[PDB]
Amino acid sequence: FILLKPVFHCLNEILDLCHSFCSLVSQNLGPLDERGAAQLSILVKGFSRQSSLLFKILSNSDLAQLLLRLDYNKYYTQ
Amino acid sequence: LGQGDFIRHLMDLLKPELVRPATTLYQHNLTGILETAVRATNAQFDSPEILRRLDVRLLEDTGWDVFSLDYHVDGPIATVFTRECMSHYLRVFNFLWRAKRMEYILTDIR
Amino acid sequence: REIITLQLGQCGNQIGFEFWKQLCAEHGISPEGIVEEFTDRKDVFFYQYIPRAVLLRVIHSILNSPYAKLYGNNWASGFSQGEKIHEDIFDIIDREADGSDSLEGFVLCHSIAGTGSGLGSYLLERLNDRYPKKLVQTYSVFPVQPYNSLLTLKRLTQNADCVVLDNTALNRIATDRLHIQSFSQINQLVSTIMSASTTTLRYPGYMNNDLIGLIASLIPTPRLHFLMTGYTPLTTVLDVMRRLLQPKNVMVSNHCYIAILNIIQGEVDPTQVHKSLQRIRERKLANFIPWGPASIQVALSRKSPYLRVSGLMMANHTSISSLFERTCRQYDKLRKREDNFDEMDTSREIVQQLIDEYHAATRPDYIS
Amino acid sequence: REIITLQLGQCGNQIGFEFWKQLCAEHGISPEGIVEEFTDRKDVFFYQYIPRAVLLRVIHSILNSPYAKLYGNNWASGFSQGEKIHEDIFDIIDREADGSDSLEGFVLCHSIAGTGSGLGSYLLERLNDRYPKKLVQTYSVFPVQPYNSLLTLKRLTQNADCVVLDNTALNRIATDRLHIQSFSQINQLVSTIMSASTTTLRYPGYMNNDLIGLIASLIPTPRLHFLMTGYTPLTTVLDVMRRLLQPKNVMVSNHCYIAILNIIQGEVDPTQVHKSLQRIRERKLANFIPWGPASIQVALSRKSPYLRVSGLMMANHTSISSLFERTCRQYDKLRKREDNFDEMDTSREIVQQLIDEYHAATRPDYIS
Repeated sequence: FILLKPVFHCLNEILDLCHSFCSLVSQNLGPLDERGAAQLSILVKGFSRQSSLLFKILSNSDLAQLLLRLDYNKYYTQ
Repeated sequence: LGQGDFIRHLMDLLKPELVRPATTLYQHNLTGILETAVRATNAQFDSPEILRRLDVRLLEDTGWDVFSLDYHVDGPIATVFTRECMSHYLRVFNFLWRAKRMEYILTDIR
Repeated sequence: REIITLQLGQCGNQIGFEFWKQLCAEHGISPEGIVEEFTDRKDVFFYQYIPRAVLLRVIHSILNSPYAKLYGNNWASGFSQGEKIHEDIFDIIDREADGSDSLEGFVLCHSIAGTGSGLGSYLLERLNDRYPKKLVQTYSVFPVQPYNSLLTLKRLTQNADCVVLDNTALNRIATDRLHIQSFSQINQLVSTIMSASTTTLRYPGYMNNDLIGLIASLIPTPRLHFLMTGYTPLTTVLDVMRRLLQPKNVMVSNHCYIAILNIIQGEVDPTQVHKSLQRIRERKLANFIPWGPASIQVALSRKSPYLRVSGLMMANHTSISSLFERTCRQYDKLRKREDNFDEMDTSREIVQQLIDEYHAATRPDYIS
Repeated sequence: REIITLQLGQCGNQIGFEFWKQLCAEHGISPEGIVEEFTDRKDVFFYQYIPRAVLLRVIHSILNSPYAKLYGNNWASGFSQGEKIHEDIFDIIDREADGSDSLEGFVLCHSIAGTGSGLGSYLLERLNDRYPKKLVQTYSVFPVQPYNSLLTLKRLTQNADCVVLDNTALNRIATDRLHIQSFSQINQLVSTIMSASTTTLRYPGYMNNDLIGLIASLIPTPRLHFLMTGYTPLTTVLDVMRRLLQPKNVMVSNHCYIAILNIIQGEVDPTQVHKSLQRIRERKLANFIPWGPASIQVALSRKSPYLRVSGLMMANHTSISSLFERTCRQYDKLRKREDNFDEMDTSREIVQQLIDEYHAATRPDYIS
């Protein structure tokens, strides 16, 4: 999917997304109170949006991929 | 539908899916079901080449109105079918699909 | 879909063993359950190859035969002993049903004449209670004998979802055109019918690819579930279709048909089939029910290359009620000649309902 | 990133010695701890060769083996002695830590039955105290006996960040497929189980290059940190995955899986692997949680050329809660059959919590 622009420009957003989240958990050792929770709910509104956004994209080669993510039909409930 | 043994199992597996409306239907899910049928029935003992072309297509309601097989063919053999036999087989496949679910309904009632 | 076969009593095991011997040869499967080198659907009956069989003294004759690599006389005693081993024999079936991909039915091969009569009636009640969505087709065989004959008839009229083969018509055909005068010689004739009865479930055909397809076509009402067989060659399709309607071939010792199924296992011409049915309608060789629209069905098939024109007829004839009166009448003669003995008259009561059900089926107002 | 092993008690020291036997023979390392002439990255389990083992009567048997160059019964009796020699053994761990480049985890091999039960309980607490940054995986073994087992659970439920091996189920595999009626024989399967459990760590691959790379997929929440194992070879990928999920092969004595891992040590063609999952998912042969999105993990490897396709499966099944009940059920019988006796009572509470967490996990609304 390196040449397929739409998927490569959507998963890319998922890539740097985890950098922010993983840093958020590592940049402290206490509960998410000092505007961390305020920053936490920011990404889920975009991530889960980016999550189901990808879901419509796959609905030739994606059959081998979407099968693994959909083994428990969880995205079917999304 | 000249096989009969394979279409029997294929109508038992698509039952839980096609009852839902077409909006929640996505092609990438049904292929795993079709591949399961070709493995269970007697159609497994078959030439691997012709099995490479047999797939699904989604006509564009309910799941029993947009499902149909395609069997695309390209290359030299495509000069015998010429995009019109494939526009006629699908015109036939609907009448053989309806007259096949109208029977498995009537053997379920019985 | 799959089908697990059950064999009960001495009659079941033999005609079952001859059934598997005929089928293992039809396919390219050597007696030691190994495929020989030398397109036919063999997953319904064989498990990847091993037959899906559940056998129930005669067993030793099977274990000593070259096919070893392939696996009282009172009805009350037969019913009692099944109650004691209920969990034992139901443990080999459960795994046989579960281990199966998607179970479809339970073919039963038994004779109503001693333990297979009782133990057969017992499993028939437990099967329906355990699974209500599983078809139970029984290849019963007709022969204190009058008692046990009708007792199972009580169970076969409410439990079994669907083929009679009476030894009297087997003896007559044996002496007529086979010159036997022997159990091992009549079994060659019944197994030829069984392997031909399911000739539309071993080969991928246009229609009748499921066991519920053969059943729901003939049986119009769940009470009228007794069928008879016809098998001529012991040439055009008109010759076969005419010879099957001769009562000299029907294996049964006003009256009319309800639905007929013809099985042609040859290489016959596929366009002349409609021509034969047309001449059948003109000469009027068969009469049907007056109430509901009934037709005759004919299906072609392909013989195995490893293993000529044949033909089989499956029909639901109202004349089958005559056989029941013979069993019914003999009982009353024994009831005047000798804990509560109330199970018999209940069976006697329910079988009389079927007989009246048949005689009312041949009237122009069978409905209600 | 190196991982050191710890062996306690009779069972632990016996299987670990054999665990190395299978491991050193898997590589070209002669019993005298030197490479034989005769690719395989050996940094995780060997130092330059010497294994990173820490062992604690039986040592005489090991020192008398050709491998001389390769280096109470109550829970209270075990825990008491461990505190006394605390600083003695922790010298060994410390000197082995800094001698390692980057220590990652602490494999522990012991039986919960007697000195290993208490000493392991003492270790896990102290190990978490000094080292809070180290994973702790344990190869615990299941069988006054019940009291020792329940006390270990209280420690294993909160300390060990990550397998179960029950002898009763293992012994049943012996009489069926090995016909032993012996510890030295049932242990052989453990070595095959243990060695295959960590195959992807020693052979260089794309992923699964660390213990964290394996377990992190299975355990979703720090409360559900228990696994069970499966091993088929006792030949396509579909042949393997089918034979794994059969209940006759797993090493255990509604309910559904949480995550599944598959270890393939053969040379199978990797183009069909995604096909087997398709057919397997369609067969819907195994059930899963409805709350959390997860899948089935499959990973390839290569068999040791110095030694045909094998396969092992790692499972986190909620049915393991049943085993705990038996221990708790027995203990409650003991509490009514006979310095404060409150530590056992607190553990009794905390083990009951885990049973609820599994039971609650099979619900559509386990979360919150």
